[PDB]
Amino acid sequence: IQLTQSPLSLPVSLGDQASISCRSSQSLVHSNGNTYLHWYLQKPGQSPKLLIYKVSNRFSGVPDRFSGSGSGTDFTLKISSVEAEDLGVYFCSQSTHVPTFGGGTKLEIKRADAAPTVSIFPPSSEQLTSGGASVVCFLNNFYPKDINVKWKIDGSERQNGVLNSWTDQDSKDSTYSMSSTLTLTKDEYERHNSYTCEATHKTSTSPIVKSFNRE
Amino acid sequence: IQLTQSPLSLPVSLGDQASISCRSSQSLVHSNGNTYLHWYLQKPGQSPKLLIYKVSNRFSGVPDRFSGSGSGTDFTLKISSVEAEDLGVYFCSQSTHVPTFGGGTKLEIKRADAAPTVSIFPPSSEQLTSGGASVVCFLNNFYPKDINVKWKIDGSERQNGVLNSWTDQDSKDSTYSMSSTLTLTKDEYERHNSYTCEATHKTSTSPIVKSFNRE
Amino acid sequence: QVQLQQSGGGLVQPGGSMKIFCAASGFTFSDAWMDWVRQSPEKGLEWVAEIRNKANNHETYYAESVKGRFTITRDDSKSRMSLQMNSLRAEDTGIYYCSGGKVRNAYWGQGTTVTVSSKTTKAPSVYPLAPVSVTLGCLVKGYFPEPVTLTWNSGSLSSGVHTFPAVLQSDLYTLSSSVTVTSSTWPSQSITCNVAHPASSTKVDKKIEP
Amino acid sequence: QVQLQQSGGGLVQPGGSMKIFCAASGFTFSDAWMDWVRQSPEKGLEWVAEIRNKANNHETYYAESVKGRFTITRDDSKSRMSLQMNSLRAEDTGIYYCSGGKVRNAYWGQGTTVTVSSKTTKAPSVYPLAPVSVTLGCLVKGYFPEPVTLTWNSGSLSSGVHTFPAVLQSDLYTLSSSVTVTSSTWPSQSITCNVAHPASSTKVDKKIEP
Ligand SMILES: CC(=O)N[C@@H]1[C@@H](O)[C@@H](O)[C@@H](CO)O[C@@H]1O
Ligand SMILES: CC(=O)N[C@@H]1[C@@H](O)[C@@H](O)[C@@H](CO)O[C@@H]1O
Ligand SMILES: [Mg+2]
Ligand SMILES: [Mg+2]
Ligand SMILES: [Mg+2]
Ligand SMILES: [Mg+2]
Ligand SMILES: [Mg+2]
Ligand SMILES: [Zn+2]
Ligand SMILES: [Zn+2]
Ligand SMILES: [Zn+2]
Ligand SMILES: [Zn+2]
Ligand SMILES: [Zn+2]
Repeated sequence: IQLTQSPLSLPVSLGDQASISCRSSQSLVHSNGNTYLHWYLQKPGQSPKLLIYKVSNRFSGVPDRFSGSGSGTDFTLKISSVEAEDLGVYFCSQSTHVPTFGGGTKLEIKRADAAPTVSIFPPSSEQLTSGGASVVCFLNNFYPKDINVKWKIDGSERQNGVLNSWTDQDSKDSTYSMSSTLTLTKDEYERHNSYTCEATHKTSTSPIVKSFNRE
Repeated sequence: IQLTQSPLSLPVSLGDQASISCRSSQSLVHSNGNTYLHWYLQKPGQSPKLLIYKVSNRFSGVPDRFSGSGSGTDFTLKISSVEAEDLGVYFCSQSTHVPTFGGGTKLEIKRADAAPTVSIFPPSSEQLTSGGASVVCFLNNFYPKDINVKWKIDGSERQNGVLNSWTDQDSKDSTYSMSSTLTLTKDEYERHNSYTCEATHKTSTSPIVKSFNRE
Repeated sequence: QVQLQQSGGGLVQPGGSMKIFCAASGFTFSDAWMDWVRQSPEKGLEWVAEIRNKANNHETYYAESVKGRFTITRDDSKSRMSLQMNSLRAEDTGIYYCSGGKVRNAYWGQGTTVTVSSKTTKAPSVYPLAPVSVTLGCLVKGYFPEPVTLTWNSGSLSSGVHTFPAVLQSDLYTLSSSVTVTSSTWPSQSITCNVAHPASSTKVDKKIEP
Repeated sequence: QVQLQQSGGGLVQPGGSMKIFCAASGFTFSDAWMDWVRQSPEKGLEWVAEIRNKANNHETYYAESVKGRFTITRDDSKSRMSLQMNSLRAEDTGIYYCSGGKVRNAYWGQGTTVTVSSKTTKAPSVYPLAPVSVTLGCLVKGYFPEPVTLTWNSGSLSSGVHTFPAVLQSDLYTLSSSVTVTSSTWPSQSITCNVAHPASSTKVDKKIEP
């Protein structure tokens, strides 16, 4: 049996209510009358944590803000008065038959818009003294999570050899961070001298530019 | 110095390989160059028998199916083509410092799966004539090892006064046997007439039941 | 306090074997229904195996994908259970979680990483990132497999820190961390990047020099 | 053929004393590093004491928990060693093995049981278990201390026998055994249970009558 979750993502303002749905391909009603449906929350960097079992039974420790409902093949998790710590991926699961999970629903917290603090770093002497070259760019504490990063070498865009990494939403301030690493051969790196990390974000009308020149 | 042995239980099929670890809280290497780590096997009903000494040296009479390896604080016993005669509890030990032992690993031979043969026995004339009453139930040659025995007197369950005992795994057929003894006072025994031994085992959706009627 | 701590994970070659364990405390183990659940980019959360109550004869059930290859085990008196894996495949790779309780799946451990590889284990190169208030960095490049632990000033420096999830490319991982302090703080006070990579027994300190 | 036979164990009251012995043959005793090792459900196997080579002048060492209470001694001319135990505690209870060889711990005896008590030694009651192909039983009830020896037709009948380990309840052991034969065997051929309990000096034979 498959369980389908919607929506894939869910933006919500603090204090507001949120609603998730998870659908089974078969009825979850066991022959013994009970419906074995679970809701979990997986906060960033942590394992899943049981919220609700048997459809609407709130597990020990779970705030009454979380409530389960539904029957047959249709179930819903409601969160009223969303706190920032609520963010993460929500999962439903059925153990009426052989255990299966939903694909999860990521809850995102709405906030006021924040420009990224951008910082660029040339390869370290240590790395260079090993025949390698990595240019690194941090784009920290921004919102919304949509951001476009370009690497420009001598004005010309480079997409090969880029490694991007995002942090999950930080419940502390509800922002996002990002790291972009441009890796080149030592010889290629020394063939140019202008290096640029370029971010396009809602918070700025023009590209947010951070550059350095070699020598 | 502690010798941490993993795992506690090791189910392996005939012919397959089994691997056992024991780990020391300190290096087992002695300042003289030698590492004094032993492996033992304790078959059911017998004393520990040395398999390997000094990390990898087989003792006389030990087949080279058994091999030891490792160094410093990390050591491994390997058994290829596991034979049923291999079943039992394996121990490591070190005598580099004050001698200590691992907590052992029980090698269990995998096999098909068998339902128990159940036999119930009324109190003997001899016991009754002395004022005592014991009802006995044998569950023989079953696999796997977990099993539930419920005693019913006149349809009602009776859990106080029950004595249970399991044999070790039998290397002849790789099964387990169990004895359950319900002890009542004689008067209490003669106040009822239906006595039931109820065996719930993996091998059947319903219990194997055995009973007798006084009179 | 309820605690589920996994252990024994790591790197294995395809066709290889591995044993992982779960140590339980803070609840009556024998009463608890236990599970192994694994997580991966593909497949997401997928149930692996279960071992039931003693009341329920420690009955075991396996996902069909691991049936015959994985053996689940438990010792109630030791409050311990294990997953002993054989003939491991690339898709067995994932984060393995120990889960259990009187209520099924009530508790979950931190998880242990199971990675079936062929790739060889490599120590990371640790590069200091000095700036061109002030933001410093640490680049951790070319290690296999996961995980590494990165810290700043042995943990003493935690606020203003952003550490990013490792990313794999050509059999190698790279990791980065940034820390933002005030100009009055550095280079006046030394700031040093600490990285451990158990798989290859590496611990590296890199001081951020102007 | 190397042989090690322990003896002299048994039941003693807490605070009591006891001496156990090991007799050896099949090897040059004076060349042998000898040990005493005990085993119990709790603690498992613990090294107790050692006594070294003649070459090492019979130097002796003790586990810290028995230091001062136990004395290990040997006589090479008699291929014999002994362990004198004073002020025994409940946790001194277990199976004591004699062990030794040119190679340390190469050989192990059958062990001898040391049980420190308070509980009173008690003769068992032996009851024949006749059936309601065919399975017969023998119940050995209310004895102390261990062990008893149970045999069928004096050990003639070994195939199809299941002897279950004594279980202790309220200072008293019960032991049982079953034997399964073919219908054409019994009751035509007699089958009898033989039980010995040295501690109380009882030898009894119970014939299973239809
Ligand atoms: C209602 C219930 O307990 N169902 C269980 C299911 O959870 C799972 O344990 C399966 C074996 O994997 O057996 C049952 O079908
Ligand atoms: C290598 C060696 O001889 N080690 C012995 C150890 O075996 C044990 O005899 C102990 C005294 O109990 O002394 C030494 O540490
Ligand atoms: Mg309320
Ligand atoms: Mg409320
Ligand atoms: Mg200690
Ligand atoms: Mg048998
Ligand atoms: Mg449940
Ligand atoms: Zn260098
Ligand atoms: Zn210690
Ligand atoms: Zn009654
Ligand atoms: Zn079990
Ligand atoms: Zn040795």
